[PDB]
Amino acid sequence: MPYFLLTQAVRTGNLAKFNQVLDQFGEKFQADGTYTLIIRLRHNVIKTGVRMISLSYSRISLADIAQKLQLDSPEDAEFIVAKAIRDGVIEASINHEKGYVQSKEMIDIYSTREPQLAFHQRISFCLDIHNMSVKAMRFP
Amino acid sequence: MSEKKQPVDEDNWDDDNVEDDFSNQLRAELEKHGYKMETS
Amino acid sequence: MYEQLKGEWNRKSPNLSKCGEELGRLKLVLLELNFLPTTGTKLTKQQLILARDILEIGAQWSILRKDIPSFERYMAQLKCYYFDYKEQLPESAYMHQLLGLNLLFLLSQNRVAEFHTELERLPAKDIQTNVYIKHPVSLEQYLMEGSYNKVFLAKGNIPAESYTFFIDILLDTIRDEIAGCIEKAYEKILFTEATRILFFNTPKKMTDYAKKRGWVLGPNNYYSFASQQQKPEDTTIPSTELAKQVIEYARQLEMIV
Amino acid sequence: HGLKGLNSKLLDIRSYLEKVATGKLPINHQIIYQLQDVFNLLPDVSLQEFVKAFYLKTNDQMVVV
Repeated sequence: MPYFLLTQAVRTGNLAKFNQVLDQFGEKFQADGTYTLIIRLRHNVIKTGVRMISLSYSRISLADIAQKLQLDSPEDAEFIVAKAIRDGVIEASINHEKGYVQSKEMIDIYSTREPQLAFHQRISFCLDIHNMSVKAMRFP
Repeated sequence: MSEKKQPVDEDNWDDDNVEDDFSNQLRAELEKHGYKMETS
Repeated sequence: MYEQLKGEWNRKSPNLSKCGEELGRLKLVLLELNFLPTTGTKLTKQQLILARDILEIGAQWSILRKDIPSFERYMAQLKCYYFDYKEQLPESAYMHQLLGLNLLFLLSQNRVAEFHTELERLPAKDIQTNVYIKHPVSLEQYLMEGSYNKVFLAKGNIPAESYTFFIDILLDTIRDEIAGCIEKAYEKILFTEATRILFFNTPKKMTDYAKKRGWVLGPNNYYSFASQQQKPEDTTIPSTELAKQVIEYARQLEMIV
Repeated sequence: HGLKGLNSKLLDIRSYLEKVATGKLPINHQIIYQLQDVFNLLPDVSLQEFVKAFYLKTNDQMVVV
């Protein structure tokens, strides 16, 4: 029930409501041993929004991603578009001719050797069960 | 480090894309589940 | 016994054989009773109360002379005496900004892993009071989202003495990855985007970027160079070793296990 | 037993080819260009589109295994 409210305010843009609940239910949060969320959760309040947009829009302007995030202005837009790539959020690149943020699509997972990399562990796993079976069988 | 540098100026756990996907028709499909094999 | 306690205490400390005499005082400190458990005779911690204070000013001597490997040597021995194994520790007032000196030493050197493992030990000390820790964690709450040179707009709030030696490293550790990110997909910008937004309309900051980095301002632009590759592939380099896996597959499957 | 046959035919053919190069053999318009046509085939295995023949077909046979 306190953990109930904690995750809904991430998706919504209201933070004073989040700071209300943290002030309301901090004693349960401090009983859980999760003191250090708030020093790094306000981080992810605007990171959840920018990944949701970058997953939505394939080629987004800087001049539009701000005003949707109640962020007032096309500079406060790419005040969230230079560590998220460094943190591993979005593939997208930015040209200083248009200021537009466009990402691409992954196709070569079956076209290039992704599957047989993953299979070699699982081939080796299934033969171990056959080896654990026969070695542990004939005790009568 | 590196200010992202700029010039210009309830409780719906993917049960929300379930529940905001869900608001005007089926409540007489909650025990309306069984009346259909003499006519139809 | 209390060798030159407050001789060159406040005004200056130009003396160089004082430090060996101060180390000569520190010869006595580790040789009175002990240091490692410091179990009995609580009065033998009372010079260790002042053995904290003489290394505090020894760290103030190291920040006077800009000695980074000593400043961690003092602070670790202090913190392990703030973690004396008999932790009774009567409260000295110079602890809370000394850790703030440690917390700003460590934040400016990309020790963000060392940051968030430091805060585990002081739950209400670091937040509810202690502006010398409240300011570097409000720095870090600024250092989450988009406030890293808004930090420089909040530069003029130092509660202690100047703190210049580690906001200069904070000047250093920001402006160089600034230069690293403009080498990346931020392709090219004119001189005035380096002026208003980096900061500081033109000092020898233009000498900073033209000499530490390239980016020579020619005709009205900072110019990027080639930062691409060729991407070759063979995919039959594995054809020697993928055959090694297939021979191994029929190896164990045929052997009498 | 296959590739042993491959190595056996190459040690024989260079023994013929070292003799006809220098000193003594008839250099005739037999094999020396009919064997030149053997070099003409020599598929260029690791090139542009053949990579998409091993990564679209070997991983088919990996799933069945």
